[PDB]
Amino acid sequence: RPTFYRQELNKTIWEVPERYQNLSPVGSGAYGSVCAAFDTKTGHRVAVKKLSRPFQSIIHAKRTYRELRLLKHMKHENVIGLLDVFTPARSLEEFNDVYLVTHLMGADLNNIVKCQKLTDDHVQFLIYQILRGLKYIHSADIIHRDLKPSNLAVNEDSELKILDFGLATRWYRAPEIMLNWMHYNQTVDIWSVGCIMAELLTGRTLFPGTDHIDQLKLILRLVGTPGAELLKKISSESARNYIQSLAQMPKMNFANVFIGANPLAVDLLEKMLVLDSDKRITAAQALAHAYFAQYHDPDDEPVADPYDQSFESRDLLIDEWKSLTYDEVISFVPPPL
Repeated sequence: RPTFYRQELNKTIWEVPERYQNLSPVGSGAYGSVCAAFDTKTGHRVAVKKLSRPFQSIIHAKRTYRELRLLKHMKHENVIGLLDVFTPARSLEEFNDVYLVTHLMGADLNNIVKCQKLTDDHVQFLIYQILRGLKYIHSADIIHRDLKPSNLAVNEDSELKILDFGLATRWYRAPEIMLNWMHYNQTVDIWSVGCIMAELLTGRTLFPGTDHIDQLKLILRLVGTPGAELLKKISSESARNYIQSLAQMPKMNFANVFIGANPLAVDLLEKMLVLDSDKRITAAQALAHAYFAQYHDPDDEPVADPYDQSFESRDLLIDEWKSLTYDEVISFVPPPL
């Protein structure tokens, strides 16, 4: 249906619907190159990403499909959504290029945290929105695994969206995935949320480790060494023995570490930053914590539709991966705006 027009930007052809005007490069990452544009239909500024060599191998073809499937599925106020996806190809035989369109995201959360204490009311609202987003994501059996301030967009009204899905810094990474304990669940992302919240409250990174070793030491300084209960849940003897080497450390009183902070905030942090992922608070549980009393509404914290991930275990040829992606592109329907 739409008319396409072609132009040179950077060192390649961009061929996009005429609704998108005034394209100008903003950057280019490992996966794709990104242009800002003006959408004349909706009247918004947008980001147009052209994927790089999406079907170069089976690894990359499966990656393209995986990401497109997830981006299409995610429909929630606190999670990046897909405005449009298109190809200039008029058939599968001519299919090569894939373009993703999203809202032009403003500053990330680091920009807001200029090494200063945010007000408690500000922290409440930001952390509420992250957890609300995570509840949705986790309900689709997805784990982020690399949640950090730079993966969080915030606009002028303090409205927050989670930018990536985890398809530089280890400061926010849960220890059970650092140390390869093979004892983890979705609460790996909750650890990250705890690190982010603490930083927002103090203005300082909670565990600024210089390397893997120093990271662990800093963590155990605050939360204490693992108890026998957790030791026997860790599978590998290497990880088990490595923990048994380090000397015993008491769990610290968080109220002394976060002096002056809302006592409800301290209590939530204590539930977030525990080593045993079987005892770590989940997103749904954290939303019901008294800290978020003013924001919490169970009927306005939705879960995702069931998410079919059976493709992960299939072994297909490269043309099949490309064919499946093509299907997802041409059958795309914009969200009801």
